[PDB]
Amino acid sequence: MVKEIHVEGFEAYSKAAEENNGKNIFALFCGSKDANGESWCPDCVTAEPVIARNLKYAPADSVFIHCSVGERAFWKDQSNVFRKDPVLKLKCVPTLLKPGTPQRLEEEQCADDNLVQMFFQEELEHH
Repeated sequence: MVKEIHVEGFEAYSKAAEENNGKNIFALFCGSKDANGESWCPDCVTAEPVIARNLKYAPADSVFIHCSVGERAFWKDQSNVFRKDPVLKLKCVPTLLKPGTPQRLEEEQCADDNLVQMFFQEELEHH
């Protein structure tokens, strides 16, 4: 099974990634949840169940960090750390990423079972 972590914001994400430095790290970046547990980001609401039922394809000794990037106002700021971070370089939420690899899925791709399986298996090709 995957070690699952849920954090709010870039600093909490950074701490989880550094504390799991040895492991195969997969990350999801999504809009923060309201008090009903729903992302402000419809594409994130859509992707959550597809990701949860594909987590089983992640390899042994894997960590999955679910990072809430903040509220919509914060996200829409093109200067925000997630977008400007030279490793993450987020274009959008949701993004599934294995940080430091081209293993990346964006937007509708995060709700695609075959793509999310390939992601967790590091089988996406970038021709």
